Amino acid sequence: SWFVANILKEGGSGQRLSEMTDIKNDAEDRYSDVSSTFFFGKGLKSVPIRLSRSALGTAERRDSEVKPAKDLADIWRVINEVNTINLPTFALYNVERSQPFNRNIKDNTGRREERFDAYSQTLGGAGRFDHFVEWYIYLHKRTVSDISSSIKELEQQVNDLQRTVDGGMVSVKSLLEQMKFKLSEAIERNDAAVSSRVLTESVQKSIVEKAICSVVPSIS
Amino acid sequence: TKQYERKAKGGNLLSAFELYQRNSGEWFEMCRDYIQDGHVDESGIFRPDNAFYLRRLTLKDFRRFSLLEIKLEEDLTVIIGNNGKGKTSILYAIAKTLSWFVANILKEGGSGQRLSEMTDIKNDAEDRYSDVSSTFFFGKGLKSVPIRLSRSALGTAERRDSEVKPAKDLADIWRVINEVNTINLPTFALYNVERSQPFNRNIKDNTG
Amino acid sequence: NIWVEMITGSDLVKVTNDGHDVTIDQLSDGQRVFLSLVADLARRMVMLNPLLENPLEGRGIVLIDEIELHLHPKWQQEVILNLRSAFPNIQFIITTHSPIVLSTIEKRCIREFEPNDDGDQSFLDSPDMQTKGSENAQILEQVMNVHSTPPGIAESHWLGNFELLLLDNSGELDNHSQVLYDQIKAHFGIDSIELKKADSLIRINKMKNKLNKIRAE
Amino acid sequence: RREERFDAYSQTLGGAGRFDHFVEWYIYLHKRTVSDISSSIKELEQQVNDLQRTVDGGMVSVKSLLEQMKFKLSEAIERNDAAVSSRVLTESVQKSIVEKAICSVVPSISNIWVEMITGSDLVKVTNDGHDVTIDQLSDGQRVFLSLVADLARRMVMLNPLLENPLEGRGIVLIDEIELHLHPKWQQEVILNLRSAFPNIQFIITTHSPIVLSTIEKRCI
Amino acid sequence: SVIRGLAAVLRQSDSDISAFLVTAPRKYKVYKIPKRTTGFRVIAQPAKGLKDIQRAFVQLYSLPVHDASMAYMKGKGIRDNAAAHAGNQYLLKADLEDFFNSITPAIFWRCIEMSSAQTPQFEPQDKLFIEKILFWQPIKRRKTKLILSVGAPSSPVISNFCMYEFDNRIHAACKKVEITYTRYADDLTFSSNIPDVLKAVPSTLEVLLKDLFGSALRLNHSKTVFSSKAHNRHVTGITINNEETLSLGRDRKRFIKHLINQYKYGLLDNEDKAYLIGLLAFASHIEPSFITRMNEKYSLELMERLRG
RNA sequence: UAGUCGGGUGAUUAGCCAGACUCUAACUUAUUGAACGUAUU
Ligand SMILES: Nc1ncnc2c1ncn2[C@@H]1O[C@H](COP(=O)(O)OP(=O)(O)O)[C@@H](O)[C@H]1O
Ligand SMILES: [Mg+2]
Repeated sequence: SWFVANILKEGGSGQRLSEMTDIKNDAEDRYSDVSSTFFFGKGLKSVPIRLSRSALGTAERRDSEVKPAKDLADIWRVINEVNTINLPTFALYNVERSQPFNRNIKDNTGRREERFDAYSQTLGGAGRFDHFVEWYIYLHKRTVSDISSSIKELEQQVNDLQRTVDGGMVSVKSLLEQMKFKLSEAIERNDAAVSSRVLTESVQKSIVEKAICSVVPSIS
Repeated sequence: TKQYERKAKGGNLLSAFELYQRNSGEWFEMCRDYIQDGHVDESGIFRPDNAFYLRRLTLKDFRRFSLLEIKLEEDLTVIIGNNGKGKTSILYAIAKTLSWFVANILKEGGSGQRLSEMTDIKNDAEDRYSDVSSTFFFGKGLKSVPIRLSRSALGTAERRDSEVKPAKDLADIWRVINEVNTINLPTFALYNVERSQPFNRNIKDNTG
Repeated sequence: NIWVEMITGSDLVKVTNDGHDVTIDQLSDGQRVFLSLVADLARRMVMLNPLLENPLEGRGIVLIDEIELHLHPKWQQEVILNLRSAFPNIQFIITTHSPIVLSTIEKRCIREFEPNDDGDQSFLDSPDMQTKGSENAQILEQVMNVHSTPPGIAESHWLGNFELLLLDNSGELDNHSQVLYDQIKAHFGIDSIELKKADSLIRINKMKNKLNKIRAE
Repeated sequence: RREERFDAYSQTLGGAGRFDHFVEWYIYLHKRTVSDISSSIKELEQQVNDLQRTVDGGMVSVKSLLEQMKFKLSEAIERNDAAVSSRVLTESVQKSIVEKAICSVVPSISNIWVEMITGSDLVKVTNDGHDVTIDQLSDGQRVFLSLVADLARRMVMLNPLLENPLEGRGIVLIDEIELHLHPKWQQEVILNLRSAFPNIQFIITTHSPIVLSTIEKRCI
Repeated sequence: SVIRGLAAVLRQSDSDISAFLVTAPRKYKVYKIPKRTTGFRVIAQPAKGLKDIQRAFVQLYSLPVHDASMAYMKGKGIRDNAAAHAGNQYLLKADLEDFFNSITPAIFWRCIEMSSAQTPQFEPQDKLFIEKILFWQPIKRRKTKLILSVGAPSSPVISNFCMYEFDNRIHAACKKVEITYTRYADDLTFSSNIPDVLKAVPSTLEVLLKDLFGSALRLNHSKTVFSSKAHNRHVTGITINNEETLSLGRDRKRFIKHLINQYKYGLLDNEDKAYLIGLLAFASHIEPSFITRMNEKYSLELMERLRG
C-alpha cells in the first residue's frame, strides 16, 4: 500500500498496523513489526520497509520506517511526470473475489479511462470487475467511433457559430465562447491522450481479449 | 548533573525525572512518591500532597474575545452569562488544551487538538490569529505548566505556532513512571450539550 | 439500584427508578442524560485509580456545559452538592443559566460576564451578592439581571402602579386606586400575594396619615 | 426536492425539523431573486429564434442544438406555468416573510442574508450586533433559530393563498421550550411565538417557572 | 568610512576587513545550553574574528540608552533593578516575545532614523557593512532573514538602543501617574503604591509597541503578572521582602545554611565547596546582613576558613 | 481560614518555633556572550 500511495501522490500514506488486532496479545514488548525487503536491480539491491505499532501507554513509541519505499516510489512518480514510463502492478485477490455479479452497469463518468484508475482498490481483495466492464464497453464505443470526429464536428460547429456572429447576431456570442472552450478542452484531452503515449483503444481491446481467452479455458 | 541534583533534592519534580532518564532507584522513587504520596483528612477523604488543577486561562482574539483573562478555583468554578457571552467558547478552549495531556499519556509525542482556522479566530481581529494560553499547577515542585495553542486565519501568510512542550513533558512523567510501576492517573473529561442523545443498546462499538 | 439481567437471552441493564424496575431505554431523557454523565465519569475514575481505596477520590479536571440540562428545579437544587460529594478532588468547571443552581454555590466560585460587555473585558469577576443560601428572586435580580415579574405582561405592573397611585393621592384610596385594586383582586384572586401586598400598602398608608394628622394638630 | 410544495410535510413529525433543508431552500430563494426566470425565457426564446433562423438559412448541423434549446424553453415555460399554476407568493416575498419572522422571534438576530463568499453560498446573520455565520452561533441561538426557521418555511409552503402565510392553521408540538434559553429569553419566548403564528395550536412542555409567569393558568 | 575606522582600531587593512565582512552573517557557531528544568536553549556565537569587529564597532559608535535600561550597563545590574521597586507595594511584570530575534536590520535603521538623541550618521555605502557586522543569518539559503543573536557581543548595545524611544515614552507616561519603571533586557517591571493604576499599563504597552515596531515586537501575554505584598514579589531573581528590603528569599538562605553545615563537618566535595563560595559572594552583594548572621551562627573562623 | 514574607532553631534544601503581611492577582528564569559580585594578576 505504501508504494501505491506514493506513486499516486507525493507524501501519500499507505496503511497502518492496528493497535487492537495486529499486536500479539502476550507480547512482552507490547509492539509489532512487519519488515519487508524489496529488490530493484543491482543498483538497488535492498529497499527495506518496516511497519510498526506500539500498544497504548507504552513508555516509547514504535514508529514505522517507510522512507526507502517512498524514495523509490518518488523516482517512478517524478520520472513518469516528465516522460511516460511503465509502472509496476500490485494486486491482492482474496476469497472475497467470489461475489455475485451486479448486472446493471453504471454510467461512465470517465474515471475509468484515467491511467491511475489502475491503482484504484488494487489491494482491496476483490478486484473491480464492475470497473472492467465499464472500461471494456468504453473501449468498444471509442473503437467504433472515429478519433477527433467530435473535434471535427465541434470545429465545424465553432466555424458555423463564428459565421453567425460575423453576420451580426451578437446574441449568440456567449454560446460561441462556450463552444470554443469545449473545442479547446477536446483538443487538450486529445493532446493529453496523445501526450500520455497510450496504446490505441483498438489495440488495448485486442490485448485484453487475447489474455482472457488464453488463460480462461472455457472462453474462446 | 550537579545542578539538577540540587534542584531535585530541593523537591523539583522535573529535575528528579531528568536525572532518572539519564541514569537509565533514588530518583525514580522521588518521582513516584511525588505522584503517589497523600493523606486521609479528618473527614476520611484521601488528599494528594500534590494537587493538579488549571490555575489561569488567557484568550486573545478567540471567537468573541479580544483579550480575556480568567482565574479558576481549585475546586469549583461556575461561569454565568446571557446566551452568546462565550461561556461555551471558554470550555471548548480548555478542552482543546487538555487534549495535549491525554494524547501524550497515551503515546509518546502524541498530538492533541487544534483551534479552527475557519471559525475560531475573532472575525474583526486586525491581527489574523488567535491564542489560548493556559497555566496548570502540579504541587509545589511544579508550580507552573504553561501551554499555548495558536492558529492563524485561513490564507494568512504568517503562521503562528502553538507551544505544547511543557504539556508533553509532564505527560511523559505520568506515562514513563506508570510503565515501570503502576500509579494513579488524572481524569480529563468534557460533557457538552452533545451528551443528550437517543440511546441504542443494540449498537456496539467493536473498536478497542 | 442498577443491575444486569441475562435470563431473557440478551444482556440488559436494569435500574430501580422511583421504586419501579425499568430498562435504561425506559428512563426519561433527563434521567438518562444525567445517569450517563455520572456513569461515564465513575467508570473512568475506577479504571484510572486502581491503587486508591476509593477510586473516586482521584485527581482530574472535568468540564460540564449547562449542568441544569433537562433537570427539573428539584434536581437542580441537589446536583452540585451530589457531584462534589462523590468526586471530592476533581476540579469542576461548569456553566449554568439556573438561579436554583447558583443558590447552592458560594460567590467566590462564580464568574460573571459584565452585562454590556461586547468582548473587550480584560478580567472576569465574582458577583457582589452572596448566592449560597440566598432567595431565588434575589439571585435573579441581583446576579442574573432579570426582573421578578415578566415585563411584557400588563398585570406585572399593576401592583407597582397601585402603589404609585396611593402615594399620589396622599395615601387615600381614590376612585382610580379602587378600580385598580378591584382589577388586581379580580385577576390574581382574594388570597393572592399581590392582593395581600396591596392590602398591606393601604393599611400602612392609613396609619402614616393618622400620624400626620395627630402631628398637625 | 426542496422547492416542491409537499416537501413541507417531509419529516415534520420526526422531532428535529430539517434546518439543513431550510438553508438549501433559502439559498435557492436568494438565487432566484437575483435571477428572473422570464428573462431567461425571453433570452431562451431569443436564442431559439436565432437558432431557428440559422437552420432555415441552410446550416443543418445546428438542428440538434435547436431541438435541445426548444426542450429547455418548454421546460422553463412549464416551470413558469407550474409556478403560475400554483398561484404562489413570489420568491422575493417568501424570502422577506421568513426573514421578518426570524428576526422578530429570535432576539439576538437582527438580520439574515445570503452572501456569495469565494465560490460557495453562505447564510450570514447579524447576531448581537456582529455579522457571523450560522456555525458561529451559540447552541441556544441556533436551536431556537432552527425551530422558527423550519416552521416558517413550512407555513410559507403550505399557505400560498394567504397574504400572511404565517397566519395559517396547524398543530405544533414543542418539548422543553426553555431548552438552552437564558431566563431573559424565557420571559419572551411564548409571547413571540404566539405573535408570529397566531392561528397555530401550540402544545408545549416546560420546567421553567419564568415561562409559566407569562401564561394563564387555564393553559396549564 | 566604517571600514576605515574598524581597520584603524584592529590594525588591519581596509581590504581584509571588507573581505571578511562579505560572509560575516554566516560566521556563527550554534550550540545548546541546558535549561534548569528540562530542555535546552539554542545559542549562536560569532566567530572570533567577527567578535573583534563587533566589539570595535561598539567602541567606535556610541548609541543612546535610556536610564530605565538596567541590563548590560556599566556599573548597574540586577540589584539596582530590584532596588528601584523595593519601596512600592504593588508590582507588575511584563515580558517581550523573542526579543533579540525580533530585531531586524529594518528595525535598527528605522530606530536610527526616528532617534531623538544624537545618533551616529552612517553613509549609505556603510549600511550594508553594518548589517553584516551586527546581524546573524540563521538560514543558509535565505539571505534575506537577518536577526540579532543574543550570543553576539554587539547585540546588548543594539537591543538597548532599539528600545531607547520605547523607554522614553513609557517612562514619561508612568512618571505622570506615579509608577516606577525599569527594563532589564526583555523584562519590564512596573511598581506603585497607588492601588488600581497598574491595570492600565498592559494596554498602554500594546499600543506603544504597535506604534513603534508594528507587529515585530509583541508582549508575551502569558508572562504578564500582577503581584502585591499579599504575595511573593521578585525582580530579576531578587526577592523583595515585606519590610521593603532586598532578600535572597527564605529557601535560598536555608539552602546556603545547609551547605555551610555540610562544610562544617567536612562533607562538602570540592565542586560543592566552590559552588558555595561563589554563592556567598553573590549573597554578600545582595544581602550583606545575611553574611553577618552566618558569621554569628557559624563562627567567624569557620567562615573565614571557607572563604580563604 | 488560606496563601505569602522570614528572624531563630535544627548533621540543616526537611521538620519545628516566633513574629508579620493581604490592589480579583509571582509562576525563580540563561552561556562560553554581555553586565555585575568575588577570586587571581
Ligand atoms: N469567530 C468569531 N468571531 C466573532 N464572534 C464570534 C465568533 N465565533 C463565535 N462568535 C460569537 O460568540 C458567541 C458564541 O457564544 P458561545 O461561545 O456559544 O457562548 P454561550 O454558550 O454563552 O452563548 C456569539 O455571540 C457568536 O456570534
Ligand atoms: Mg560565566
